[PDB]
Amino acid sequence: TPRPAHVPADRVVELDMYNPQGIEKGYLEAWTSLQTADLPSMVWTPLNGGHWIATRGELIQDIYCDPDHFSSHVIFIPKAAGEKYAMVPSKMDPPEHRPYREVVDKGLNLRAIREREPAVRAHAIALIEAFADKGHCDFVEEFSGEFPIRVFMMMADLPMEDSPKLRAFAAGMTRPETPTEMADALDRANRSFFDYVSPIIDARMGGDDILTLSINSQVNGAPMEREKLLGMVSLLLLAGLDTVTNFLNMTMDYLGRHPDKVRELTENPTEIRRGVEELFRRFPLVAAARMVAHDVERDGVELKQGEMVLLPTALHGLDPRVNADPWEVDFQRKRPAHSTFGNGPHRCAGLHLARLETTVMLEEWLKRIPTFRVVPGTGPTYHSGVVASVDGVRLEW
Ligand code: HEM
Repeated sequence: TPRPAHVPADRVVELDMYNPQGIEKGYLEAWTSLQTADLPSMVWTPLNGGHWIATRGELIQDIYCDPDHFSSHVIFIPKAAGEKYAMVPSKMDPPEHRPYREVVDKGLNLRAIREREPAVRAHAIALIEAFADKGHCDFVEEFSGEFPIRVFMMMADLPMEDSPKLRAFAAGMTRPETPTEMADALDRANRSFFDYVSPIIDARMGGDDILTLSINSQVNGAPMEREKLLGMVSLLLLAGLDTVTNFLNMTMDYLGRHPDKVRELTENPTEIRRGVEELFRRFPLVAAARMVAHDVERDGVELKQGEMVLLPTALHGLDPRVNADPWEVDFQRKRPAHSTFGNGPHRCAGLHLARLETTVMLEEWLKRIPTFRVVPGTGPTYHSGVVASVDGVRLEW
């Protein structure tokens, strides 16, 4: 197989990150296939312009916490997919990353998410009781595709029905359509909503929100640049609307096929909050990438500057080398080491909102629907990429 000289032959697998083999059997089961086999902790693929793939769990944590040799200047695959139009501070490296994260953390820290807790759970309550009487529901189109969106719009703009039609912008950045066309499709997918957020940063540059608190924030005694200010507000809409609607689908479907696990939470309701990150360990969906900065040797192979390394976070929480029996959900597990929210300086700034949205879901779904099941003979349709999409969850009770 055509490949550079510094990569061996036993470390080569044909794997498209946007369409892996066995994706129809499960996004989690498809990516864990590289662990059940006998492959080193680091593997390489010729698809999408060629890039490395970290497979072992403890190696993914080591790459995230090493920004000196793994730069964030390129986070998407293929290599030249997210150029010119860059998101902030996802595509930044320290010490440049430090001041711009303080802007996103100004409104997304724990205290700011906690002051909205009674309002967030109000959405879950008003959304569940609209179908709790009918005994069934299309969970993807009556909650998971509504509850997280309505929460973030209440914090930001309230465009009603016109942003959910535009929420496909995030679908264009994590599942575009040859590396040349992937970049050109992501190019227009990035600028079409880069122009949509432009009339929002200027009309809100005075005062009085969650995006306004970020635009009016200063950096070293001066506001942010239009390219670096539009990229920050655009990143908040991306992860805030796409990386959470997909998590609720694959979790409630798992709980619908495990009548004992849901009974464990109904008996002890305090185990929900105390075991929230156990769901994040079992169900990770993000697969971020990094560009190697300097020539480094990790896992017995040398990585040359300019290459891309993929970090599928699904191979950290589901790694049997770190978590004993990674398939079973142990709410009482002591040390559930995961990388669902990433690691290092690029930690999920909205992990507390994710932890709060999932707790107010389970606490209000089980208080009204204790027993529930998935519709028999049905299942989701899994689509991979930078952020796993997945669709098709139907519940009965
Ligand atoms: C709900 C489940 C979510 C998951 C599983 C998730 C996952 C991730 C992951 C894996 C990263 C690391 C990216 C990288 O290393 O390049 C990340 C970064 C980030 N996420 Fe999320 N995300 C979620 C929701 C959110 C929400 C609701 C927000 C709200 C704005 C958000 C804001 C961010 C930001 C700002 C970063 C970049 C942090 C930095 O550059 O230092 N995320 N997320």
